[PDB]
Amino acid sequence: TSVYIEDVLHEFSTIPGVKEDVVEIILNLKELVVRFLNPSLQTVTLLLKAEG
Amino acid sequence: AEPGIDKLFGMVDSKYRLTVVVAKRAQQLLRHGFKNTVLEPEERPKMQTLEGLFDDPNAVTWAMKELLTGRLVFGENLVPEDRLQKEMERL
Amino acid sequence: NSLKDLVYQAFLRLGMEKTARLLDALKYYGFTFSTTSGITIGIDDAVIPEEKKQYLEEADRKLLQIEQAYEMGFLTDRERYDQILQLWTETTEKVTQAVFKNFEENYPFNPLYVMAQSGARGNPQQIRQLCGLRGLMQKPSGETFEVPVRSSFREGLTVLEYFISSHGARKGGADTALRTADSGYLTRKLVDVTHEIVVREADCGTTNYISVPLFQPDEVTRSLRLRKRADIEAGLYGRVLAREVEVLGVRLEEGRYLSMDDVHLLIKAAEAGEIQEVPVRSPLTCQTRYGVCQKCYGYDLSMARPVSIGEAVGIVAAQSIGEPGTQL
Amino acid sequence: KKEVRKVRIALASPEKIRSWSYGEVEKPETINYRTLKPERDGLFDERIFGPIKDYECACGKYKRQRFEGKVCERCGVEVTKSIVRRYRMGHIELATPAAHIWFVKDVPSKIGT
Amino acid sequence: MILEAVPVLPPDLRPMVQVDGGRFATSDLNDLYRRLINRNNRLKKLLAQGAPEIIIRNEKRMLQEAVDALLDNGRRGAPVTNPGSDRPLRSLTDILSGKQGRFRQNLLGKRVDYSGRSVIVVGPQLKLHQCGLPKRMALELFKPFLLKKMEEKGIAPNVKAARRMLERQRDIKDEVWDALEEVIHGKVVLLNRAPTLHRLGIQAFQPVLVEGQSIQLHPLVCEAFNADFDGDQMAVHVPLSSFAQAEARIQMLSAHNLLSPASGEPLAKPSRDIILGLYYITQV
Amino acid sequence: MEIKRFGRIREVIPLPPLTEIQVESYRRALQADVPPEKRENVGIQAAFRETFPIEEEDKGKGGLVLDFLEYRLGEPPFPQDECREKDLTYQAPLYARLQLIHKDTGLIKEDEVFLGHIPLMTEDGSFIINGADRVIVSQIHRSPGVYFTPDPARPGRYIASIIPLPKRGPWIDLEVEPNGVVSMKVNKRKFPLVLLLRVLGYDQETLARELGAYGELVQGLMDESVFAMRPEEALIRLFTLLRPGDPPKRDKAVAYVYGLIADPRRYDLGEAGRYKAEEKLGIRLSGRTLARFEDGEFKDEVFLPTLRYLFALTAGVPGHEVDDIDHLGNRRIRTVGELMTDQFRVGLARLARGVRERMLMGSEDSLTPAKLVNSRPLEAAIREFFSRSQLSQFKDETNPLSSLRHKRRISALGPGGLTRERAGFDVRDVHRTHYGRICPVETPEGANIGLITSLAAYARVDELGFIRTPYRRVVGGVVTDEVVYMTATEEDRYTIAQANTPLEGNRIAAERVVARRKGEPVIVSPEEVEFMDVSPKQVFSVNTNLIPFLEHDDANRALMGSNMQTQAVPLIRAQAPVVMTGLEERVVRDSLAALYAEEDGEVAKVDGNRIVVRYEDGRLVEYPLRRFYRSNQGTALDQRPRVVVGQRVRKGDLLADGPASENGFLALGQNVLVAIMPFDGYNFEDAIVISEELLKRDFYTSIHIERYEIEARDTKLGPERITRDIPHLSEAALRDLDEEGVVRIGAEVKPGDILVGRTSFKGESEPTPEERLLRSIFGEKARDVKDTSLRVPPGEGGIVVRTVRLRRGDPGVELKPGVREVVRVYVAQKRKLQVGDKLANRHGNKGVVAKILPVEDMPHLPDGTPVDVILNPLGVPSRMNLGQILETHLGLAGYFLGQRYISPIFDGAKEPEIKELLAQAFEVYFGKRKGEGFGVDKREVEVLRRAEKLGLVTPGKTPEEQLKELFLQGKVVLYDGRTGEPIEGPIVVGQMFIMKLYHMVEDKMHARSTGPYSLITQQPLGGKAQFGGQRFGEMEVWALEAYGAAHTLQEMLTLKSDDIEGRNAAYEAIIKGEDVPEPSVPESFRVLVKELQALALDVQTLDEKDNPVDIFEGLASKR
Amino acid sequence: LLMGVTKSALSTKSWLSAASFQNTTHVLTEAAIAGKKDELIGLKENVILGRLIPAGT
Ligand SMILES: [Mg+2]
Ligand SMILES: [Zn+2]
Repeated sequence: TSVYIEDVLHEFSTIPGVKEDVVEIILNLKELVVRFLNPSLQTVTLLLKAEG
Repeated sequence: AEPGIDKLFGMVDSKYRLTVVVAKRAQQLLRHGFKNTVLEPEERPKMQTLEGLFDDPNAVTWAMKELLTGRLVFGENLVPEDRLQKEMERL
Repeated sequence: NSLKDLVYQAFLRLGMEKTARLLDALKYYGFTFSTTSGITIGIDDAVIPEEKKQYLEEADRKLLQIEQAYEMGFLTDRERYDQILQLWTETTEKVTQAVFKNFEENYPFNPLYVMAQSGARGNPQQIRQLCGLRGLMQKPSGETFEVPVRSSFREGLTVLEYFISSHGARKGGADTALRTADSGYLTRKLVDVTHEIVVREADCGTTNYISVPLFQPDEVTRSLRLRKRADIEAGLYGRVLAREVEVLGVRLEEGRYLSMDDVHLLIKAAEAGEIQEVPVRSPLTCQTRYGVCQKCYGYDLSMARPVSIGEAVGIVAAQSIGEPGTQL
Repeated sequence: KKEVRKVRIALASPEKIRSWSYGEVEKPETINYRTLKPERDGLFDERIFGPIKDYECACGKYKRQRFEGKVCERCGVEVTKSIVRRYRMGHIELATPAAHIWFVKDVPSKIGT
Repeated sequence: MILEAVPVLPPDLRPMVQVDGGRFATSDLNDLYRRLINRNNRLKKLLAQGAPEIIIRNEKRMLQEAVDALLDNGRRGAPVTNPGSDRPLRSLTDILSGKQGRFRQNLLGKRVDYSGRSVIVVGPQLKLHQCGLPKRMALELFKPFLLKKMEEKGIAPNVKAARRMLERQRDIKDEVWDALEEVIHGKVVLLNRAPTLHRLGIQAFQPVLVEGQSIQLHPLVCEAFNADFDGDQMAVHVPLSSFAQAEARIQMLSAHNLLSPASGEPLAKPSRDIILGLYYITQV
Repeated sequence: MEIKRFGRIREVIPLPPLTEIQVESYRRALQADVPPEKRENVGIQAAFRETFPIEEEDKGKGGLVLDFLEYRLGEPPFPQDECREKDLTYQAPLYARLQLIHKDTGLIKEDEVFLGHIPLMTEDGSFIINGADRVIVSQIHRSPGVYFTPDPARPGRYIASIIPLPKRGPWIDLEVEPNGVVSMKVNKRKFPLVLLLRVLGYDQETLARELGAYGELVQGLMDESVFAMRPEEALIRLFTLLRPGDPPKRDKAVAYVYGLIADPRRYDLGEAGRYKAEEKLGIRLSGRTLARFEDGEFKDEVFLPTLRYLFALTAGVPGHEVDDIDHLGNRRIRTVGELMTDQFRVGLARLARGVRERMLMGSEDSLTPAKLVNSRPLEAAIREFFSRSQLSQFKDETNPLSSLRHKRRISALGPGGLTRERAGFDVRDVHRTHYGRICPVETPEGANIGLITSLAAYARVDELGFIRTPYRRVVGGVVTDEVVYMTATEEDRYTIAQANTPLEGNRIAAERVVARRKGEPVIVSPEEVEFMDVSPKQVFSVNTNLIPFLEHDDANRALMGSNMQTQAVPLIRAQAPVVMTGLEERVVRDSLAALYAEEDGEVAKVDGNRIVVRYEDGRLVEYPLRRFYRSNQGTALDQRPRVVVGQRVRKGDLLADGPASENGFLALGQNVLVAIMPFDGYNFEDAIVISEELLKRDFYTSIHIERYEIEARDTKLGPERITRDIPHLSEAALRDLDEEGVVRIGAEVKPGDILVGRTSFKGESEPTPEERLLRSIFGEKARDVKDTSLRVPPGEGGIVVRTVRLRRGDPGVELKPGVREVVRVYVAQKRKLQVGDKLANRHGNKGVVAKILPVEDMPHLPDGTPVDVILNPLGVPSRMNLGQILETHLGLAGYFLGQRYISPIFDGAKEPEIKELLAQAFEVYFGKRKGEGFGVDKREVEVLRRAEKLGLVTPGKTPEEQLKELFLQGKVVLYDGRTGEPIEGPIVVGQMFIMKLYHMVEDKMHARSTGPYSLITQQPLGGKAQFGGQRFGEMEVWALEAYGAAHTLQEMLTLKSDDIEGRNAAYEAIIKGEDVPEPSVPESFRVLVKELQALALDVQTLDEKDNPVDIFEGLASKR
Repeated sequence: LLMGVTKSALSTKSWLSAASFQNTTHVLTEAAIAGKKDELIGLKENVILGRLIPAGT
């Protein structure tokens, strides 16, 4: 549903050190498949941190 | 469309007479308000969400629905024209 | 054509509302059955008759003969050019007739043939170009090339042939871009000269008329024959009878508007050979000061009924004259 | 209040031109870049074509709706929009006569015939 | 027949309007009047001081040519703007005559208030007496009607509040769209195609609010207009007076105009695809 | 994926640099790179040496000798980047070395004078003028030289014209009048040329010996033997026959003005006029023109051969020797170099006249640099040419292909004296010589039809606008790899084969071979062929060569599809077409949109915006990327990296994608599953139905950037300060306006929201005392400030991305006078495909999306896969574009075979080949189907039986092979999806390359209710602020009055358009919810009345009786 | 007398239409020599002045 980045400030920017643009990142995220294991659960917020 | 346009055309000689009659009726309805109607008691137009066609959503359809009855009479000169045409514009 | 006649008859005999409802139902069902029916265009649908092959051979042989007819000096350049043009323009029609014979004989439900037979899209010329050959191709000078185009779009055109056809493509583009301008100027002239004419009138006391003929005075040097149905319809339909006429035991009273039925009856009577000229009222003899009277004008409108008094005939006349000019 | 029925076109007499115009222009000075206001008696003068402002006169003493029609105390402007400058007309009194070009260059020369 | 006093056009008909940076764009009429004034004043001064006959005749000729140029340019030489801009000046006759003069724009009314235009797409779900109208442009077009109708209810107190509510689309409400549907219950709008070859290039329709950008068009009028769907656009106009509404709904509505005025041939005939379907269904 | 090629022809030569025309033209025009000592003199140096060495013999201070030595230019003031960021011109200063000489002692030499700045061409071939970048297109007109044309009336005779340039110069004519007259009009007056011949030193003995020997029309000149023996007094007589009134004792005044430099054309030696001389007639034209001044007398090298050859044609017949006016060998292309050179030399002549005057009133001599040359004339002339000329037009950078085509476009119109828009119908048509030099299809539809065109791919202008087509030499029966370039005239004499003729390698494989004798399709024997076409691609332009199946398409549709290729917006994820022609890699390479590896090496670092690569030499080089660069037309240009860290590359290998490249392949559009069948009504006549699958995954989506700009400028009221503070009210919405005036980056904006907060002065001469005293007692100092702040225009807005502020503190920038600062804000939005947008294929099947259906109800194959786009077959037979059908079949084969196909335009795949490919594809498809254990659906069974009843499939076969044969036709069974029942009869399905066309406000609704009105007339027109109304013209008026509509027209002409009081009253009444009032006289008519009144006319409205009724309320009356 | 459409359009009793059609200069000059009281018949004049059309309604 939503994406937040610590660095960028809008959709059409680019992160230094990243080959792909933010557009490419969002497009790739579009195919991410998430399976819930608790049916009552509604909204989840995954976190990602990486370097190097 | 509208109720029986074929009947409308049959009951006048030329269409422009029909247009001027219906529109003059509409103007009369606007100026006097919709109280001066001759289909009031039972058969009145009706909206869907509410009964808004009782007052004034569209006067042209009001006039045409009026004319399908026999309660409307029109002519080239049926009343002294000057009196009506000089009281019409000041109210 | 059948649909057009159906719509016209329904309008005549039912009126406005029912004609509109009929059109709506026809459109809806036509859409649904066109969808479920599944008509598609495949490259194999543009069938190439094999008979044209031998036709070409024959034509080629003829050309060779004509060519040797030139090499013996019996012909001029103009004579050879005209002979070649005649030969190719004849064999083109032969091939197209063969193509439709093939289509009717073998594949009645072919999408191209189906589209041509109905009024959907296409013309026999276009179908011939698709499957047969687009033989004669015009030069920029206005004449036509000696060597025709043997191949069609089902096959592949040679580079040279495509370059040749580019001549006609450019000619069509430029002719559009300029004749549209000329036709618009013409329409403006018309609408100015006619803007004063509107039917405000009493029936003018015109004891005068025009006699619309029914026979072409000269198709051969000396011969009389009945005019085409389209011309008679376009000359008589919606007119007002000048004086009473009785032709086939039917008394057409003077002052009766001529509907389609009356025109068809008159055409049938002339075919039997009773009358040749119809006296009708016309604007050409109207005695109204500015405009024309209702009787002298006529009966044709968006409706069928006789014209309402007070509608601008001049402007609609000019627009009717000018509208087809853009597509000429 | 009467309805328009006919439109008459005719020549204009010199006294007609004098009657039409309100004053005469002498300066070929449209407007100074500095003074955004109209410059002089030139082609955009105020008192020759009417006020350029919206409703106020040059001073604005007798302007109000009790007394708009009473002649202004320090001024003489009747309350009006800029539309006067749309309609009020000027004139130029040439020291030497001249002929309308149409009557001398038209294919049938009206003067020439 | 010849003129002694030359009239001077009202200033607003030839206004000097600043463009940017204090520079003023001016109508050439101002330049022509300026030149005429200069010549006339020079004549007055010269005749006042002394009379060198050849010089007096020369300056008379310049005055005459100035007046002639003011009345029209081109009939004798081509007086032009300042050298470096070789555009011949625009005079009174230039304003009147020409392919785009005063006559050929006031005869025309080139601009109208309640109008719009957009690309057209097919509307097969519609009946013949209807057309699809994008809700945003319809909302814009009927703006005074909308204001009055929602003032009939308590959505906004006064007209200014309503206009400010509609002045931004972030303040839209479903009540607003209910009112918009209320306004146009019986109204009609005129759809128009740019090359208007004949009487059928203007046709009235009943608008139906749709969610989208394009104008939904009934396919059967694809031949009344020469309007295919290869990207061509159409315009829409909104008649205001009830009298004009009656005119459009009675004698311009597409349901009432099914036959050509050029001949009795119908123009609401089934088109290519419908013909194809009906031929397919009635073949042996 | 693989790529399979079908064309079986060996391209002996590859394409020349598709943009070499402008590059070579400007590189020859500017010889900065080469040393000034080098022999190269044509171009700018030619102009310098031609006009600049001014000489003055005796005018006051005589002996003035200002000579030219060298010129140089080597340092642009700024690199182009900020030159686009700041509205500068990417130019270079020009310096010249000159010197001053007098008859007395003194050699005052000045090596350096700055004289103007000239623009520098970018790498691609474009020029940046004022921030924006423009392109100078080539021009075509008559080649200078000698031509002969038949007499307009006299059918036995003709005339001769020798045409130099410029127009204010020579244009010489020879004509024959039967009374024994050889007439010759120099400029405006005819003349017996025999007197001039006698001037040339020719006596009658050699006149008869060499000219009258063969022809009997020499009596047209030998009859005039009375004045046939006047050696030098004939010069005086000839000048006397002129009417200047001047004394006849001026031997070389007008007699020699047609001598060496001033008048006669300085056309390029050998070819520009000399080939038009030597090839047309004679042997060689030594020097530049006809002249002699070494002895005072005159010599000729033109008039005698022209007269001889004219008499040879009119009497005998050397050949069919009349020159076609439109023949390409008699026409010449002035490239950008020639136009720039000519404008430069005009400015140089202006400077020469200026320095002549400056010397004229100058007294002393030590004034060479300053008191002689001022840069204003030449610099102004060059700037004007590069800015306001007709041929220097805005660049069309919608996509790389668009830029390339715009750069290689040939125009016929130009400066104005050559051809104009009014009348050109004779020349708009193609010529027999355009074959191989000008694309007969590339022309743009509209008014500029045939006038504007583009040269073919293999075309090459050699040195003077003479397009040369490559040809292979044919000797005997062998085709040699030797490739030689012919002009039109050179080709007009040989027999040329065709590239399609069967070839045994180095041997003609056919007996009867097609050929072009002289633009004539003939059939000959191999022994009679000397030249062969290199490849069919040489006949068409670049843009047209990209359409795959041109051989099965109509010229109209091919033209319009080629035009639509130009205006296809680059998509976010665009992919190469399934069927390619083979020029995609060449187009993306030659148009400098991507980045390539200049040498063998390995990638060092790859980031989102820069790539550092270390070559094999050990040198590491950094390449930056324009990450999101706004186009000229508003699209986005991005370079996406296509390499990974530590990846080896080859010389010339790809590094980063261009704006519209997948992998070094021109990708502008998508490859989609198309079903060619009529849907309900949603693809009625030309509309298009699309799936929501193409929207659920972003597949037709494009970034569009709008560049707003607002200026603060110095007024007499005072400077307008761009401040965050808002004068009167708006402070709640100010939250998005963070810093001083400029909105924060990354903040979404709606229409009606502040972008830049600009404040003007409250009053022009006096502000509001109310608000002034307000701010005075709140804050001591008053605030005479009014709100004039830029807001988002009504409509749409996206995301702010960049903000640039330029103030008076100029680093190197210049601003308009009186403007203290300017701020430009870029707002980008991601346009998504919707109903308003339009699509097209490469075959011109123009369309508009009409409805987006949910995925479930669209037709789908027997497998679960649903089709993407549904197309109406009705558009195929009406036009003639069968190319898209073949493309659909190839795409159907490829979709299952998973491979791309390359087919040349006229060497494509034969039907058996594609049939075999479809057979393989069906094998794979139905084998996969059977692998899951499924036979034939009952719906498929009944569809097969129906097709059997329609003759599609041969009967008596099992459903397996029947369905295979149906597949061979390219038609497969589909299921409706809404009903589930299959569509009766098979449907043709496949893959097509469909591109989204350029989509500006044209879809957007210029729908207004009330907007700005004009000043002269009150007819409403807006633009930037409001859309403005719609033209109601006259045809609409004619139609409106054609009905009985009377009040409708009255309201629409007065109430809604012009009657100011009427429209205000109507608006107030409708707000009040009451009927509109009756209209009044429109203001346009009052304008007409006053305008007529301005002339001596007089118009007034009269009542029923002769009583004038004043249109105006009381304003016309005085006092 | 038979004349082309253009001459008939030009030479008309009303001067407004003729001035609006082809050549305003000559038409206006002719109509100014003699006072041409243009009667408001014909649709073009009523459109020009903006009044109600004689035709139709
Ligand atoms: Mg279209
Ligand atoms: Zn009559």
